[PDB]
Amino acid sequence: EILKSDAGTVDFYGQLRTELKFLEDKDPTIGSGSSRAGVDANYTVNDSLALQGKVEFADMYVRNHILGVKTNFGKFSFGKQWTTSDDVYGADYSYFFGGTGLRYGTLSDALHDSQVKYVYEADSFWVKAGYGFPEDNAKQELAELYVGATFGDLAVHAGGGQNRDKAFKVGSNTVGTTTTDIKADVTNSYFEVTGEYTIGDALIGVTYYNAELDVENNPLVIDEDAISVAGTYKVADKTKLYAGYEYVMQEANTGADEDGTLVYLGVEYKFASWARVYAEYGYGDGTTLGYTNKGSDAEVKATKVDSANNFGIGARYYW
Repeated sequence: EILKSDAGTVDFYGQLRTELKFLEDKDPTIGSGSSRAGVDANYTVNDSLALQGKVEFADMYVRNHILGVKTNFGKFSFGKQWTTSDDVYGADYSYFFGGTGLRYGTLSDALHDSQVKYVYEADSFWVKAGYGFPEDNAKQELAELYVGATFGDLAVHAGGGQNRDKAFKVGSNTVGTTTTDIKADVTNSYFEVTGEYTIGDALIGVTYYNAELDVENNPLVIDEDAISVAGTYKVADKTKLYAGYEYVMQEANTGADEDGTLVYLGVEYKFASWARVYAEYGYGDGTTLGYTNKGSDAEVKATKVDSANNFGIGARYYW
């Protein structure tokens, strides 16, 4: 982390991972993928009024590009960032496969680029919010607002946001010999409520998430209604169990009724505060319109699947 300081520290940090996923009916895959490293700064001036320059890397691309102003009340950060709703997330405690209950990232990779984010804290009660300038307009229209609080053991948060790409690629279709693509103007209209109950060794999360997508010049409705339950039991001091049950159902305005279930189950040994393994088993079934697993950053395309088993092992090295 820290390097030179006086009124402002200069973080340098990162996480070497190595992840082995074993999705159904494919080869085992490996990789340092999701590994990252970056450098953050800080510098106070008057009162409570300071900055931070966080910049991340991960084939060295750029996951964050923050140029942020701590203020006399809140904080305002401008640059490439995770969506606010990805920071807030919900009840996925999984390292590999969960996150299907959470319907903000149906379009936007959880990762808009010309974004600006307002965080204000005080108390337990926090208020986070985010806006995206669609510079070009090919970039999505994005706006998010989120509240939260905590009352002893119960840590509650609600919020939502809307998300619209002008030309969201879906996929192809072939007219025998003429491959047209399917690229439409579509809008993710999401709202969520979550609770997290912390009781000694235990944790229990439930997250309610509603979403809706629809196209400009088109008669079309899809009502994502979602739920997640999950929790962590701390079975040793170093070890930790986790599992979770996610369920989303999708009502078409044109009759069609589909859904899909995910059960994860796994474990996380924490050797030290820079080492940890984690082994995970996802069972699934049914449709998703695509999601993002925050933990592994494993950003999954819209898809329909069978009763299938998937395993995940991987370790990390922090600095």
